[PDB]
Amino acid sequence: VNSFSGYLKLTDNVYIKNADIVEEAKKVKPTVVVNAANVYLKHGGGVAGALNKATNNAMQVESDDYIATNGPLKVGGSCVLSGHNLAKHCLHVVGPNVNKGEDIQLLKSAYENFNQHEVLLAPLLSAGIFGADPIHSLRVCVDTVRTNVYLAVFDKNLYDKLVSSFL
Ligand SMILES: Fc1ccc2c(c1)[nH]c1ncnc(N[C@@H]3CCOC3)c12
Ligand SMILES: [Cl-]
Repeated sequence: VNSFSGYLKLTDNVYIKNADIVEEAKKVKPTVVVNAANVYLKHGGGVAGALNKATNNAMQVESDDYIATNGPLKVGGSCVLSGHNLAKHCLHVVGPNVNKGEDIQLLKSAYENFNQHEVLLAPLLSAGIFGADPIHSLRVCVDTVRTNVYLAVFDKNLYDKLVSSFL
């Protein structure tokens, strides 16, 4: 039993809700919140901009030190950093950005990072400003993630479309 409330169950391990991931993280304080990161951990907009803003820029400060030490992530890769006031940990995961020409096949690799954590609160990778089809992202999530994932979808119209079209 966990504290996630109001989710629709899609499969044995995948759950979905129309919610603002920032507000969901602040309420649940999950062990892991997933950020829709880029390789530079520059949290300017989309989910990343919103999560970072909610940490009063502490996420960005920590991220800049991480990059200065380690260099950029790989597309499809991830790193674990602090969750600040939102979660115990933040798993920064880089899905391919279609608006940069990146291979959509890398979306499966990106979701594989979730399997290193038993339970996660997450957005749909590569959705929103990353330019991929969210219906496809949900399909890859369900077919790749085996651990327990709670998906927060900000847009109500999109949430209803994802549920109604789910096979
Ligand atoms: F300021 C922002 C900007 C983007 C998001 C945000 C707050 N909170 C989010 N929570 C979950 N998923 C998100 N990204 C996808 C976009 C379409 O539906 C889901 C966002
Ligand atoms: Cl977005």
